Amino acid sequence: TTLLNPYFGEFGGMYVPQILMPALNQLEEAFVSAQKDPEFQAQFADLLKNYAGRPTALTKCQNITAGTRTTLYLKREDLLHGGAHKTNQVLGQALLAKRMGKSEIIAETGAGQHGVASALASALLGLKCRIYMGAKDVERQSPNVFRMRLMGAEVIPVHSGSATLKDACNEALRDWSGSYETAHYMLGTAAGPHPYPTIVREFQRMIGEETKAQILDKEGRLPDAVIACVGGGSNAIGMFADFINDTSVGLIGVEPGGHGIETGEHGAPLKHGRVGIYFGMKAPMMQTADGQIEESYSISAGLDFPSVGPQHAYLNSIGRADYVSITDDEALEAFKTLCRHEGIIPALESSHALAHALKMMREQPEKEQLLVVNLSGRGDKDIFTVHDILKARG
Amino acid sequence: HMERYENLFAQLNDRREGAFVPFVTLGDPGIEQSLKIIDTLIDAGADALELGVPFSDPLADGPTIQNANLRAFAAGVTPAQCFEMLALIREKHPTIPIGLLMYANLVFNNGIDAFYARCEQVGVDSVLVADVPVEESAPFRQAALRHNIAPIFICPPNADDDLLRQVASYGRGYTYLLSRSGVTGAENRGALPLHHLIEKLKEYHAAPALQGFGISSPEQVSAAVRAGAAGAISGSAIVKIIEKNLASPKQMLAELRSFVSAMKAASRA
Ligand SMILES: Cc1ncc(COP(=O)(O)O)c(CN[C@@H](CO)C(=O)O)c1O
Ligand SMILES: O=P(O)(O)OC[C@H](O)CO
Ligand SMILES: [Cl-]
Ligand SMILES: [Cl-]
Ligand SMILES: [Cs+]
Repeated sequence: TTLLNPYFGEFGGMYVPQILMPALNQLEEAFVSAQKDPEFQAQFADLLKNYAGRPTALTKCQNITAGTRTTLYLKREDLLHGGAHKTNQVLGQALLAKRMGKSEIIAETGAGQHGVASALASALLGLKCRIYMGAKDVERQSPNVFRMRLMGAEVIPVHSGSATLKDACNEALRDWSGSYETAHYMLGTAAGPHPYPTIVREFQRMIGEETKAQILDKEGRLPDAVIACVGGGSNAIGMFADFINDTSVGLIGVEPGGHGIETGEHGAPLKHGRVGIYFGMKAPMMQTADGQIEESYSISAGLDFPSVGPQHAYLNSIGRADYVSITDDEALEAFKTLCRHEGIIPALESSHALAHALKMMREQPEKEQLLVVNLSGRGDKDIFTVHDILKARG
Repeated sequence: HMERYENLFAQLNDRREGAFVPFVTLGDPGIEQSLKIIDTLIDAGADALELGVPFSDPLADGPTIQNANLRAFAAGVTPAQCFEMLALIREKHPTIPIGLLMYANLVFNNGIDAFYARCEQVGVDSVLVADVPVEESAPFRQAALRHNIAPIFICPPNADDDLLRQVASYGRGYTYLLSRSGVTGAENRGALPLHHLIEKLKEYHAAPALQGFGISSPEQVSAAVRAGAAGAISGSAIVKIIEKNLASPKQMLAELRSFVSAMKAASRA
């Protein structure tokens, strides 16, 4: 038994080996306790403001919407220390580790963004951090690996399986099963086994809370829709959370379309996958007809999770939130468009959310609509990838 | 409902024997070579079998079994082919208990209830789902009981009382007693006086306890029986012999025979 419901409808659960259940039940009690602790909240709030840079800006985009009736605001999580929203929840998770007496930190990473945030959080709070990463990702994210190593972290390449993110996720839980008495597994998205989807949501929910306050201030009304890209669901549920009971506000999550849903080479399990059991949860998954878990594809290395957070799958099923996809070419174009017209270089991840907002604007240019896009990260890490693409053409 | 576990333990009791149960991955390093590896194991003295179905993300297995899945995956092995193998094995050995080591998604993939019906159709005796804890087991054990399959539950070394009474009441066939923490591997051995766990398992009328993980020496099979367990499971040790003798099929079976002969001999009165 748990203190909190591990399920969002039919989705979620705690599908881990029996040996890891005490580790999970310990993590849940620490969370419920820390959530009632004002001195935990004070410490959390202080690291967010004075170390991470919160509150982040809410930038209006007059240029990009000119000639239409759309008003577009960007939630500037790209200005957060570390360059992405990942920093928010690692600071809370690392405080949770110390509250439990834990000394070490386990982390998985694909794009390297979660690994960098885990490293910086560990350096700040005096925790020994080891990071697992697929060997194919390590070779492709040598900048982020070097940053992680610069910040004192051990980067362990995983050659198991397909040597990508799902295999690093496996190696972290393997590590955790024997080391949980001293180490804390700092899961990097709003997925995995309970209590992680609840914990990661509550540690990212300041994104939406600030957006609500900042939009009531600037516009005097709630947005018509908030739009966020969805890898595992961390940044999207962080934005959605404070709006779920404002039923007039649309919740739009964007999954990577890859080369196209028709081509099979995408990463949109919520809408174009099949429910399975993996990574300790019941959730939609990219899987073979046999039940083997395959890889996502996206131009965006951060949207490479083969599944999705269970609360998103739940919110989809009750019709509260909507989920679309955006192809690689659509994201690259939105990337280009924000660079030339607002002087902001977005992450290829967040470029998917922006690309759908541009589509809502362009397909119906006379529609009066107040849109907010969650800019989950800055795109300085992607200029090399964008360069090689348009060098291969024009 | 056959009672292949219930009977094996009664017979072993009357011979005051212990059970030795080897584990292998199905189709490692190939269907035909795997079929005659299992035949060598049963012939060398194995009392029961636990067989793994290759899965892409074996989050409970250490490197040795991880390699076994990839060797199997390089051979074209599928869950469908594995069930044709299980049917052949049962057609050759009617009395030996056959248990499956499953990961949840392979069971849930096209209906939990249909997976357990297939096991009964092929003669499988028990199923342990590695990533389904007792707290999430209800649809699995209910489907298993409806098809005369015994649901196997891991009793970890850190177990408290509520778990042990759950494992005792929900499980059938045998109880998987974990030797240590962590994942699979002959490398790490190191029991944790399971003596008391085995007693309250017996006090709670649980199914006979087999100790597994890290069992790689005959002295461990002897020690386990003396502690109160009904026998020992050894997986990576078997898998390591296969992995070492890949280019020597006839010597692979030869050492496989000599290992099982040793562990089984450590188990008798
Ligand atoms: C900038 C940015 N925006 C969005 C995402 C997607 O994560 P989310 O969908 O859980 O919010 C990521 C993922 N980055 C993860 C997944 O690989 C990592 O381990 O690095 C990201 O780096
Ligand atoms: O490899 P072992 O001996 O540590 O035990 C794990 C088995 O392969 C599965 O029960
Ligand atoms: Cl600020
Ligand atoms: Cl406008
Ligand atoms: Cs995804």
